[PDB]
Amino acid sequence: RRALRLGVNGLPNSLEPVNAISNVGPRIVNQIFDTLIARDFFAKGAPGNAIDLVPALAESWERIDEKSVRFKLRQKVMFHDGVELTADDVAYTFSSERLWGPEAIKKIPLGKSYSLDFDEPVVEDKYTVTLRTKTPSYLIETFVASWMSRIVPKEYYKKLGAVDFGNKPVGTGPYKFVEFVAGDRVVLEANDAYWGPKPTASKITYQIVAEPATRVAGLISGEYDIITTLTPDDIQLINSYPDLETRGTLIENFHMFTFNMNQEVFKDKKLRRALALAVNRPIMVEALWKKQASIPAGFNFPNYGETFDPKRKAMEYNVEEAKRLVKESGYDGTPITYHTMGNYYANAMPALMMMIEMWKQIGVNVVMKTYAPGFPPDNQTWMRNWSNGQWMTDAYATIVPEFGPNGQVQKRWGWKAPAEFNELCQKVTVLPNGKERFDAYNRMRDIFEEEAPAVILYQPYDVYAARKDVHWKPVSFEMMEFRNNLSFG
Ligand SMILES: O=P(O)(O[C@@H]1[C@@H](O)[C@@H](O)CO[C@H]1O)O[C@@H]1[C@@H](CO)O[C@@](CO)(O[C@H]2O[C@H](CO)[C@H](O)[C@@H](O)[C@H]2O)[C@H]1O
Repeated sequence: RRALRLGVNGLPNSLEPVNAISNVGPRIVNQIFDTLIARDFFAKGAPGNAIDLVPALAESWERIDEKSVRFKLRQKVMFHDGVELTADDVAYTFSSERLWGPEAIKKIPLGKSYSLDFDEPVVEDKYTVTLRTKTPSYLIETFVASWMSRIVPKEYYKKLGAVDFGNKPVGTGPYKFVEFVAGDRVVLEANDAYWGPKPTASKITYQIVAEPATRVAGLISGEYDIITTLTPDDIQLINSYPDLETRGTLIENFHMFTFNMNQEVFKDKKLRRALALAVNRPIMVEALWKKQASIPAGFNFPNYGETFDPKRKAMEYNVEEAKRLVKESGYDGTPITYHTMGNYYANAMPALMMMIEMWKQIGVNVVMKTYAPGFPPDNQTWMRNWSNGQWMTDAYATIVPEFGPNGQVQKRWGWKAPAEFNELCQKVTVLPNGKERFDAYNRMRDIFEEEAPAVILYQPYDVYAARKDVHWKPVSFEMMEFRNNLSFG
């Protein structure tokens, strides 16, 4: 079998499933682990954007009450170390001790915030586990299909510990772990004891090539089979090669810039909203994205389904109001730092370059500050770029896990969110779908735009480039799927 060589924008600091949640982690962890329920992006001939939930580690599942889902596990499934997967492994993945409990903050810092109001799971037998919540939650199934729900082995994980497990992971996935050289590569080999769609590559190498130019030149050479995180400006050149092509898709993610509200200059919404109101997103989509990116109407995405508002007005663009807000704010004229990790996010640097000029024309002076892969101290950062993968078929993620009263934007970044925002966050968690929940999400979307804790830029069009003899198609998520989606020749 052929060894797959990948040229990537970055690598996660840990291969622990939850700690790996990023634009760079899922493409690796999806090969090491499996979930109970899997999303089949290619269901009913869809171009890698289907929302259909299929059985994976769980052969079948059933909803008992408004707060619990039972899982009937697939039998004789093995972890890479040779240990058999049981209800105890699933119970440990969703346990207080490891994920959502107070003691889990040392293992997985974002576990509690990204999790549902979980209760300790119920093991019924070797292949039967009930996942439950303390309060009603109709979000169990979507969470179970997410990047939060990759099954870890209890015994091996407990022996090693979260930090050590992240450097030497063991899962049930189609690709076992081989080696991890920080700031260099991640090597995975074919797991031929795999239960499902069998591995087609003998090995997979995730090689970091931080500079997109070096990455393209690498594919042309040809050092790599598939390269990630390109810009639609790379389409013309790559496609002009007979053996090469680009493969792109709009991903269920949004690029953004956020503030450190612990800093005196960003304590008031005045300057934050002024920066948001000066952002001309349509020219950014023309200049940098060549029409390929999508501008959402606020914290609203179609993957929310019943909680998506298609009648929602576009985010306000008002240069004159922005000027007024800068003047009303306490902003003196002191340069404000904007932190970026080169081009970890596609078009990160050209986007900031454009925005610095937009902000200059409103009275704000913004300065670029770059940081090497792996982040500066919180107190040393003012403005910074970020992204949020909308990991649920509901509006809960990411407005609640990231911007909620138990989330990192308020607790770590110091956003003094209005009481009304936090109250609605509690309702949407517990309530079923209806007018109350729909309007609750809409008022939160209105509060988010008024407060400006973060400024949504656009939905990036993910651009990959591969060798034509490598048959792989992208999915509408910040991950790569190779299950029934990888062949050579
Ligand atoms: O990749 P991100 O956009 O990940 C998002 C998540 O933060 C979450 O909001 C849900 O959607 C995802 O898209 O952002 C990175 C974030 C993730 O940990 O932290 C940053 C900050 O610099 O990157 C660090 O973590 C990475 C993972 O270990 C990364 O490999 C590393 O280079 C770090 O800098 C951010 O880019």
